[PDB]
Amino acid sequence: QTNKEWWNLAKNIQDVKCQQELNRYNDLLSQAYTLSLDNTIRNLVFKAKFYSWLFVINWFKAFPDDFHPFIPGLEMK
Amino acid sequence: WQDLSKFACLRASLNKESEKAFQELAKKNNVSPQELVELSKIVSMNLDVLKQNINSEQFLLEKESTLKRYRQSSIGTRGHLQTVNEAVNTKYPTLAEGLGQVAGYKEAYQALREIFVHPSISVNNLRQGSYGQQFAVDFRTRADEYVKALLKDHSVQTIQEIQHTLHQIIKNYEQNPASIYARILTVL
Amino acid sequence: INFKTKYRFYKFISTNFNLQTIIKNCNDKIIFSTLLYIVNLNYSFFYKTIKNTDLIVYLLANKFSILNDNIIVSKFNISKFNDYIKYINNTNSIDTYLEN
Amino acid sequence: MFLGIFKDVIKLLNKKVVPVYFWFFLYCFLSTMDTNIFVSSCSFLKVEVFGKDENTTLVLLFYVFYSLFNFYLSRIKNKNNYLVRKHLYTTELLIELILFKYKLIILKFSSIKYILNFNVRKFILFN
Amino acid sequence: ALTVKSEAALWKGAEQKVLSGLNNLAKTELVQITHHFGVNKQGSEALWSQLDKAAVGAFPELSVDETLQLIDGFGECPDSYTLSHDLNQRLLVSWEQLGKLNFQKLKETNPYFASDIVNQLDAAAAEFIKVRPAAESEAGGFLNSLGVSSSFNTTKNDIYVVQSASGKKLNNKEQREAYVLEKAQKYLKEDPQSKILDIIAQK
Amino acid sequence: PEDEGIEQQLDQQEVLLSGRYDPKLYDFQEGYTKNPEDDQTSLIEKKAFKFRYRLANETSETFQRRNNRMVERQIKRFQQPQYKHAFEQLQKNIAISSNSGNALHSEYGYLELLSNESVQLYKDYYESDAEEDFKVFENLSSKEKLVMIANFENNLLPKYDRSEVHLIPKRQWEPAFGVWENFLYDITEYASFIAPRGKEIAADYQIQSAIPLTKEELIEAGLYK
Amino acid sequence: AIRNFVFKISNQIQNLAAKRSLAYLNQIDSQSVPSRATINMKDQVTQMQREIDNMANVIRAQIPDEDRAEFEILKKYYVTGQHDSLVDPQDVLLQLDRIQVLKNLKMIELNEE
Ligand code: HEM
Repeated sequence: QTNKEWWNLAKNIQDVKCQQELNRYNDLLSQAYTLSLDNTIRNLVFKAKFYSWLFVINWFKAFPDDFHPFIPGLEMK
Repeated sequence: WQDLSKFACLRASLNKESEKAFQELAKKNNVSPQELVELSKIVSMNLDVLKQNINSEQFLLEKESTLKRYRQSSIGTRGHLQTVNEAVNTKYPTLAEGLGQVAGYKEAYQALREIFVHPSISVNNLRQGSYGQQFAVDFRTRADEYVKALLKDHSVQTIQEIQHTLHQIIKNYEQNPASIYARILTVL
Repeated sequence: INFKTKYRFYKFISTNFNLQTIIKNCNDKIIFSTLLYIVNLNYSFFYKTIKNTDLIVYLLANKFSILNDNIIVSKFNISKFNDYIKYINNTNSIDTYLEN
Repeated sequence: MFLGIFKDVIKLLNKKVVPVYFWFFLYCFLSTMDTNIFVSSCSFLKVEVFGKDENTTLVLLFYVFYSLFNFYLSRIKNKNNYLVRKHLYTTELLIELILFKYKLIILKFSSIKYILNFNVRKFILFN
Repeated sequence: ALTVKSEAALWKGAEQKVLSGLNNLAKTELVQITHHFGVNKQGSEALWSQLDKAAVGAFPELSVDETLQLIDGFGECPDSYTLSHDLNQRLLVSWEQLGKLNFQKLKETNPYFASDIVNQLDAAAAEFIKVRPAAESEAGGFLNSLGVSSSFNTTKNDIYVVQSASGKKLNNKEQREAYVLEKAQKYLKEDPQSKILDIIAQK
Repeated sequence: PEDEGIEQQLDQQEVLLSGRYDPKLYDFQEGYTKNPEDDQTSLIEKKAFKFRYRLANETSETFQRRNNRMVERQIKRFQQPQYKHAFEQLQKNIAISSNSGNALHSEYGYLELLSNESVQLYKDYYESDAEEDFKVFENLSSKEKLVMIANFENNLLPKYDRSEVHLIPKRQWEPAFGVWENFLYDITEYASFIAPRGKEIAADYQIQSAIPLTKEELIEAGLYK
Repeated sequence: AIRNFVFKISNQIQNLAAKRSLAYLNQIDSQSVPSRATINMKDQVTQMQREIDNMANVIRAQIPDEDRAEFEILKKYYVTGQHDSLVDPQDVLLQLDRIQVLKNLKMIELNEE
């Protein structure tokens, strides 16, 4: 359940044995969340609404940087 | 003091039956050989005797240096060195004399006296440096002569170690001639 | 100062030490001259009291005492944070046990 | 000795440790422009160079001539003296430029939050 | 013909007189490369320094500074002990310049070449060597004339991790000391008056 | 003699052998949860917890058998040349290690050996057990390795108390000197002698609490057969 | 009495310093807490070095061949060259300038062929 963007970054992360170490490559692998979208009026308003909703719903999710269900780790690799 | 003790032990090693005589002395004094070595080391450091063989102007500094050497030694935990020394002189009154009666150590001390102790040296005038330097040149000449005399007989590693100890003693006398000569006179 | 003496020293260095490990794919005379230039550029401080020939012989003798073949040497000043972290990351005691 | 102390004081102000340019800067700093030898006499320095609020033409002319002369000197020096160590300040400027290029390359493909996280972890490890 | 003369160098001394005549004829004719080859052969028959110098010059194809042929005209067996003051300086300066040019080329191709060589030489060196002062800058400009140029010296309290490139086992301390002592004795055979052993004594 | 270390070991054995701490008597849970939930620690943490209190679950005879097997295997593993070299390096880089809290290379290999030893001790003690997957010890996370290391036991160490007394000879004040001269002498003596002596004595205490005894020594002490 | 008091304070300080500098060698602590701290620090620094290397690998995999050669030179200099006194940034810039010479030749070809 990964994408091409994550896999391209995954091959180049070598000499990694434990998920703890791979936990330090979290925002680097978070770049697989490109969410490519235009900057039109509808998309810009939608982008603002969606990113604000993601910020507030990550507050209620309240997961630490160790437990990241939505950022693929050593299992997928 | 450590250089003098090592030199005496090394040149008593060459003499045969020296270990047997040392063990006999240890039995007569009711001590083990290691205890006898430590007792001899204590006997060597006799501050009162050290007082009679150095100029008073440099006695206190030399006294502090010898006390620091005792404190850094393996025998420094017994107590106040002076009192400790007195203890030996009250527990083994003849041992010091017996420490000269061993054949190897007797030879070592006689040759140490021959190399270093000369009537030309004025102890009260050893406070300066040029006196020490000229007498160190004389010591080096005497040490070379005695090394040749040793190399005449006993024909290696022991001789090399003896010569190295002689070089170290000469260098120490080059640095602090008054203190080194006071230590040698105190031992003798 | 004499070319005969220089060539005697070069012949001794080439006969005793294998300079081909120092520089790959080069002539022995050129490697010898390059090493002399490097030593004079870096170790000229000791020429006041130590002869250049003696210093070069000592350096080559130590380097080839390490190993007769090519070696890799890394320099770390462990008092610095960047050197210390590279000091422990780049070495592993297993290799030391294997004398690698 | 007192003579030794005086000699040490003299040597500690030698031109190779205390810059003669530093001494010139001190003299210019402590001396009024009317009591400054190098500038009081030359009205051209007191009016045309340092006396105008806006001196763009003079600045540009001086900079152009200095740039041409220093470019010529730099080309000459690069065409010769192939084996000589440069100054520490210039070498450190070059090192900073190369490191800045590498850091730009890193910043091109690395996200801001990831860079911040890595640098914060590195600083914590340093502490 | 001259190539056959090379075999005469490897053959007995009967052809040496004919070889000497051929060398004299070549010197009269002022040969460029054949003169270098004949000089190498003759100076390999006796000694090696002039022969190897001529071979090195031929390898760099040194057309200019052709004084070696003048050395080849010397009557002491197509050579001469205590070589001409012109050739000796020429040979020494040519060797040094070849070394410096090779160093510059290698440093430009690989900037870490000099650093690697210096680290390898300092890995097993005695600690006092490793506390040598760093090289200073002889350049000119505002610095060293008006400003101040700070030195390149550092602490130089370093640890050398020596790892074999091929993975082979490295020599222990006793083996390194034995190799050092062997080479020091061999150099003492070469140089009767040297203090190399003193360096072996670690200052 | 109520030796501190030996009596602490005997106290641990008394506490664990009383039967009050048998794991079958307890239902280990997460107390903080408002709903009763089982112990949700990691599998490696559970295994480390089980090995830490292996004596509580076993009787005296079974514990002695398993622990003797484990300790004999640990001794035979410590006799290997790699462990000897690691301990030689540990004894070698002692003074420098006394100058900083940053570990050198001579000690990180020792810590890796400690992790391997903890894994092997767990494998040896529970060998005859047939309801576990030792494969879970093949690849361990950093946290899992740290969890396993916490149960390391160097059984070759002297089990008696290492606390001891040393005599550092004292410089008596000289009546012929002034207060300032005596104070300078005391400061110089303190630094140049007591600081090396005290630091070396404390570092020696630490390393002797660290370095193990060679097998022959154990035989000479009758502690091994 | 004062000397004994000062030496007792010295004993406490020296024992505590030895604990702070060597407790990772022995298992006096029941759970090897000081040892685990040093092991964790080593793991963190090693992972930081590997993280630098992995960022380099990602950037290397995301660039063309010319920028790949340039990035190799720059990364090698950043890792090792900048920390070595005998490495010349002039030589590094010379290599970069040779690469730029080839790039400028290709640029001129594209401009005026
Ligand atoms: C408009 C005509 C003049 C021009 C273009 C001129 C130009 C200059 C320049 C270029 C400098 C050197 C400044 C620098 O490079 O930093 C200088 C210095 C100087 N000028 Fe003039 N100047 C002029 C008139 C005068 C006059 C009339 C006097 C005498 C009153 C004078 C006295 C000086 C002095 C004393 C210096 C300092 C040089 C030294 O001390 O070695 N100048 N001038």
